[PDB]
Amino acid sequence: PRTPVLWLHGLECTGCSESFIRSAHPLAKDVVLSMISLDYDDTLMAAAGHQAEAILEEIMTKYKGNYILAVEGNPPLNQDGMSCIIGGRPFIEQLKYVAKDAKAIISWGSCASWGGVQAAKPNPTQATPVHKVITDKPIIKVPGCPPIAEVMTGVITYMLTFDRIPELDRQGRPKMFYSQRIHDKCYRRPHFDAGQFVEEWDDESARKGFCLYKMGCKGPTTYNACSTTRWNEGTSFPIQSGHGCIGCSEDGFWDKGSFYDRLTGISQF
Amino acid sequence: AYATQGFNLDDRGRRIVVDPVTRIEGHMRCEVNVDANNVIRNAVSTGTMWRGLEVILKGRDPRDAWAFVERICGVCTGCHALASVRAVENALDIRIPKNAHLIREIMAKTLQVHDHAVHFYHLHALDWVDVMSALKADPKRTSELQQLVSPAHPLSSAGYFRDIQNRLKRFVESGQLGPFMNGYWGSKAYVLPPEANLMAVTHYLEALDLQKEWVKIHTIFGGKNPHPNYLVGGVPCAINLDGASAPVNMERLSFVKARIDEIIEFNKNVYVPDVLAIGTLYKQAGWLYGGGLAATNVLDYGEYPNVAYNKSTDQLPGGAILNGNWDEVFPVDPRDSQQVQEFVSHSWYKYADESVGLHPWDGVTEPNYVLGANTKGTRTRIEQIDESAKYSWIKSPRWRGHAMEVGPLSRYILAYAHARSGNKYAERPKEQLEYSAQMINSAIPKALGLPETQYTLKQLLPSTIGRTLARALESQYCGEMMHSDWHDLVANIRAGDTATANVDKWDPATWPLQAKGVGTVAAPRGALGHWIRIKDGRIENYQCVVPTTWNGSPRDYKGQIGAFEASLMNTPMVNPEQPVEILRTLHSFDPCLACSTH
Ligand code: NFU
Ligand code: SF4
Ligand code: SF4
Ligand code: F3S
Ligand SMILES: [Mg+2]
Repeated sequence: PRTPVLWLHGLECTGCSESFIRSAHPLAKDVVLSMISLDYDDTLMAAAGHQAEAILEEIMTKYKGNYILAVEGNPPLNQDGMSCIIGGRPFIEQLKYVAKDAKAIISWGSCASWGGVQAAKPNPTQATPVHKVITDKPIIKVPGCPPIAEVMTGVITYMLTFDRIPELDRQGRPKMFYSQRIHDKCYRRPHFDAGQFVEEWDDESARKGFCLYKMGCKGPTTYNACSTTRWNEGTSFPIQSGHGCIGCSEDGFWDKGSFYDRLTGISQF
Repeated sequence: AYATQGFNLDDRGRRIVVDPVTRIEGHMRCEVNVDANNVIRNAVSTGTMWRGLEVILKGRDPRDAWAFVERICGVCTGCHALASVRAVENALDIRIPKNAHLIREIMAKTLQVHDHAVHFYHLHALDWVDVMSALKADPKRTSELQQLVSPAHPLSSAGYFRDIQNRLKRFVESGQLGPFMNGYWGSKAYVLPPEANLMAVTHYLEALDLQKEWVKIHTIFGGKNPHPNYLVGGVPCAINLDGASAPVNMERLSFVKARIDEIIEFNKNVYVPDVLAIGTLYKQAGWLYGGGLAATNVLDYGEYPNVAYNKSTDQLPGGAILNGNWDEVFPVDPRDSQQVQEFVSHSWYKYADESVGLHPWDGVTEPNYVLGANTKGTRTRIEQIDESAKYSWIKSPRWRGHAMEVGPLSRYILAYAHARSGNKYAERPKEQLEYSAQMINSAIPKALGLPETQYTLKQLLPSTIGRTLARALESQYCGEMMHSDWHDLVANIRAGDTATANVDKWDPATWPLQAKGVGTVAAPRGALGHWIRIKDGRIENYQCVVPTTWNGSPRDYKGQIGAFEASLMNTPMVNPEQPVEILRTLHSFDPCLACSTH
């Protein structure tokens, strides 16, 4: 009897859903068929309209306090919540209704975790992260824009195997994935350590894989698994492909100035 | 009740609501009215989300814009980044080096294939395929069907199909049907035989496993997928063959090539044949509904020039067709204030004058959530949306005042027209369409022992089947094109050109204190544009008009309906409270609602 997952979508770009299905270990096919029961997820579910609505009532009843609520995106508080409408009603109402009987709540990505691109200034919809709306339930934050596929399924696999939320840091993120900064194990560190930096795009330094600090890399202040686990079954990561980290797993990264402005106080790193 | 574009709109019949519309990206509500015979006589497309990226962008650095607007959508991920860097480059008069152009083309074409294939199998297929019928299919005949539908596809044996069938059986017999829960299985709207059903559900699973490999091309050039990195002035993935420490080397390019070769195989052996087969069978059942505006008015900006910065060499050549006249393609200029314009007469925004449409350089995005007096329900609990007033978060783009359909179908109709006019750059799409028509009309019916038909492309393409067909054909063509781009890239690098970025105008001190730019992209769902105004190094205005904005649009000032609403008209429903036909047709546009509203 597989654990039900109700996957809700607020204001979002659907990139977290897409990242999830890229997972190789385990395959998304194997999680959906053999590990979880993915009963509500507007991206892939057969039913629509009233028939889709009816699913939520059914699984909350039968599996009360034994389903996981996964949330992608977030609720807006402006426009009376109607900048995200589901079933003719504000998304925040659906969020609160499904959350109340969930065993655990997963905030997928930077949107759900922290506010995301829509909460960047001046935040016209007053998009608000899940944990600032649901205050009485256990929430695990899985940030990143989107998070790595294997981090997403890795959280799921852990919760399914042990029936527990993994150990979280102060900000509510799982330590098994977010304990290191990109800068800790970045393969370009030796260059940083010797003061070997790219100064302009495609200069000689860039062609030698020199550190991207002076091009704005936010790896020194960004917690994620990108430098070790890496992306799309370990194929690359932003820095390996030549662009600095933009800090996409961190709270409010859209409003920490230009992505190409270097961090100040290089001595601290 | 009123008439518009040859459609007799009438809201006197039974109102039916579909909210949420599922198996799309983002959030949509659809309402229709049907007559005494369950024929849709009115259709209302409501975009039910908004985030305000255009507002968020104000005052920011143009060089950072791509990353913001990339997060408009993680499905068509990177097409917005492409539009943005093109718009800034256009504003600042920046020419990117040849390698950067080719890498962007390869990234664009990889997105096309991934997006198209995943859409058909994982979002669209369940409108055509009964999964429960697949359970009671004979494994043997399915192998036989597989050999006729695609002889070259080596996963054909009966055990393999039995094995797949059994996992499905055990799955459903658990009582936890997951994504198949409360499905419309057994509707008479499904016409496929068990064997075709099992064949498709099998490819659904194959595509689900394979799709994750294809995007590794994005990962190599752009670091991650979803949301690979882009760059104003070129690409960040600097090149060095030998002279392991650089983003791009020969080994990385060989990897890219191997993925491209796999794509070409999937497209020609799995995706295109399935759609041809499924299309044939639904054509045989007489389900040629859903043409909507495709029968009259189609548009694309035109894309994929085989020589950079020369639009006459576009391999998917664009323009606009009006009134079903495929002998005259009007040129489309995104800079012309009198061509692309957006209205908000029936959208939840406000202008200083809502009787006019604004060209996006003059675009305005001030939210205005207000419901009409004929609304049933309340502001926070809608039962029946009032389409006579403002009813969507989607703006209403038009071209010289005309309502247009955009997307792969529009591009393939435009390519057909261009090719008949003498345009040689569109030969491949033309040959794809004629080959497809001949398969759908004659070859596949003969192989399955069905009667032959004689539909012309004119009759066949303006249909939900045609719209689905065009998407699969476009995936194939894109795979073939990036195969060529890959060789051109490797050739250029070997000749000695390793350049990947033009940084002459990277620093804002070199910029004009005021400038405007536009970037266009043939995104998976149709015609995408970003229009930017730059002032004192900051974004003064940034406006996006996105393909689903075109297709999903509500009515304009004149009351003209958009592509979604038109495509639902004149469609019979087997059962009014099962939205099978609504979903089949809406999904044939591949609705991206986060895109539409951004
Ligand atoms: N294709 C696509 Fe997006 Ni998710 C749309 N519509 C676009 O630019
Ligand atoms: S976190 Fe990023 S990828 Fe996930 S929904 Fe939000 S904008 Fe998209
Ligand atoms: S600054 Fe960025 S590129 Fe340089 S070592 Fe740290 S994480 Fe790596
Ligand atoms: S931009 Fe995001 S994907 Fe990893 S390298 Fe930085 S945290
Ligand atoms: Mg817009």
